[PDB]
Amino acid sequence: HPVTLDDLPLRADLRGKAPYGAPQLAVPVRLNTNENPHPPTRALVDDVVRSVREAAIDLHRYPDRDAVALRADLAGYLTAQTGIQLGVENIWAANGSNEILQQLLQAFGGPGRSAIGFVPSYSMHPIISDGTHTEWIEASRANDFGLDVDVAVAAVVDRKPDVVFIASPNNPSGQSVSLPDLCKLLDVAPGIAIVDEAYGEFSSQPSAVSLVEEYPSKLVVTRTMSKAFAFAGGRLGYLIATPAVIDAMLLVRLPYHLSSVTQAAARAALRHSDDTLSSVAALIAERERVTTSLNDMGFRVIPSDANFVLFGEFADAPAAWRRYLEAGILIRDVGIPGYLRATTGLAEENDAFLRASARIATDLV
Amino acid sequence: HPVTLDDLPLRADLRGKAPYGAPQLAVPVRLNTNENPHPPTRALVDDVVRSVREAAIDLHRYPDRDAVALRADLAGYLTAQTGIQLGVENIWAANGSNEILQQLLQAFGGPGRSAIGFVPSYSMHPIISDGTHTEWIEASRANDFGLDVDVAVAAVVDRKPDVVFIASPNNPSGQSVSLPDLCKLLDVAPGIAIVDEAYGEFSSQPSAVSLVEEYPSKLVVTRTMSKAFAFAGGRLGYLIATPAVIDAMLLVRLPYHLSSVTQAAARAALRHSDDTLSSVAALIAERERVTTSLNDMGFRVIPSDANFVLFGEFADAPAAWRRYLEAGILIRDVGIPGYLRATTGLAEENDAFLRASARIATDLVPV
Repeated sequence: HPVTLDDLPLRADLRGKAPYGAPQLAVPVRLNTNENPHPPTRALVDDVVRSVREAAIDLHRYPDRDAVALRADLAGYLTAQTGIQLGVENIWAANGSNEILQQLLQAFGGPGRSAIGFVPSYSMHPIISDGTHTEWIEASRANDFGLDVDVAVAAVVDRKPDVVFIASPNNPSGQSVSLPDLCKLLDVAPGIAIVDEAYGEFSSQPSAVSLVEEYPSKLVVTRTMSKAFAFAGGRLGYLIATPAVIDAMLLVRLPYHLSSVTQAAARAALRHSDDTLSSVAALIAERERVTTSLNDMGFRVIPSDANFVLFGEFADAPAAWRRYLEAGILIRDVGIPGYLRATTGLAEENDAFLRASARIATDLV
Repeated sequence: HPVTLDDLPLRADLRGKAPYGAPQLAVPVRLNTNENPHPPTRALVDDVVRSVREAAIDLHRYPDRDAVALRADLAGYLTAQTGIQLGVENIWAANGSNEILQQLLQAFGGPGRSAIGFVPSYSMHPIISDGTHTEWIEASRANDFGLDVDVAVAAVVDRKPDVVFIASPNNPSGQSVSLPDLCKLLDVAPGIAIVDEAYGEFSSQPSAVSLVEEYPSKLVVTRTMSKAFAFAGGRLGYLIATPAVIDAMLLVRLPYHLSSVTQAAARAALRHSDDTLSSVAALIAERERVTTSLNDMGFRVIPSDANFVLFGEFADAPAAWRRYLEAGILIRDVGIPGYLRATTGLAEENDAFLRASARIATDLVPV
């Protein structure tokens, strides 16, 4: 009596689904991922293998427990990428985005404290299990899956919370939240407000760090290397804020810190940020291309500020997904009636995606 | 900068008695955090560098979809480790411990479902992006800070949760859950039990993967390379269950999630398992020495199964933590009233901890 899916307490949502198991995807094109195609320069790779090679043995027991150089390096890069003059005393680093979110919640959240988060429809919000009372309002516009800034503010003045969560740009549509609008919230926020600029590097739009100096006792901006720095970024997490906040972090320092090698890898990655910015510049342009291109083909495309685009108005989206698959393109069914999510990629890939889009569009009534 | 800590709405809770500038924790011996202190090998390093170098430039194209290479290796590594026969069809890997816990939750939890976990669990209440409502419960024997199985089964029947997390070896104490005890719990699970054996490579008590093929529709156990592998393992998590659940993972996974670079790096480190195992053996060796040595000095030590020892019993834990630091020894106050967690380190570091223990000993609760 060997055991199968029917015996497992699966989520109902997933019953009857044939698992597309085996490596059943010769698919030249994968645009369902969440990071970055652009391969790494032989130059950047040599830096990594040098750097890592050097630290691995000798500095194994001697990591910079305070991630100073890395933090300065990040600060460096940020000041370039955003234009806001940043320094080591504004940056704080951790293993992942979850860790830095964890640290913040120990400084400003926890038992007795309360937070509220805003999520457009179909988003996936973090689950916070330390004593902090969190509530998640879904407040999108029945329109574009963007954040209904109006209810958001009203929700803040009413719930008067210790911490506020926003994503910008956010899932699922890749909408940014306009600076004016941030301010509107920051104005009514009584405590901390954390803005997740996970995708910030792809946004054609002033970064939220530009408002730090204006709201330094309130705003903290999260961010991550996982998106822009495929190679060597170690899926790292950092924050930008007033030097004082950084200080707050140092006093709730986690039971783990950043590997000596881990740190070096990340630094090497930053050392070649010129490319992994000019190639991000490459992406945005392409993303915009796919965008206009798709509309011209008759698709409804949700105008995005991320490494991806939400599109369609397909009657049977999951079938469309199968169709893309059967045509060599791997995009993402993200469980939204009528829409699929296609990551932006290399021009040669995007073209293929667009082509497949036409085949498919044509083959429908 | 006109703005300082008094302006920020910190929780009053920690407002005072802080900070603790890291220059004050600049101490020569730091048995404070939970990673392997044994550096990697050049043999290992040069090989992982090469594996990576190669996978980075050309092979960036076609990363193994189902990481079948990697899963094969992992299973090979684990059967050998545990004696229970294991194949690629029982294994599923992913970028970290969050990602496995995430997929597991996408499959068996999510919106509308519940999960319940335990204290003692980790020092950290994990944050994950699932939509699966989790609740943690007091279930530690005051006896020795392990897990109060009877409190736990009592909760798992009352709360009837979809998923049950179980740390084993669990944290503060570092003690595993007796295979019989897991059973008592698995009998009472409605849905799934995940058993987290991150620290398992250090446990003398046998692995829970013994119960998979005897509780196939209930049990999933997870591990990691982050504790045992000095290096290339870094963050990377796998799990072990009846093939049926691996099939389920295939269903919920973001198709090409495990890069050929991260895959190549891990595969290498698995090729040097003998190196890293011999050094895990060293750690256990050392942990035992410390443990007996502490007992001899009259410390109550909680018999550990991980890579640290929780030990007491001080008249005042934070006060003695401070004593240790003064002697140049940094260990962790896990917040327990009489005890302290001291990570097991290199021999020299361990000696220094003991020498310090010797003086500070004049400091435990009498009789």
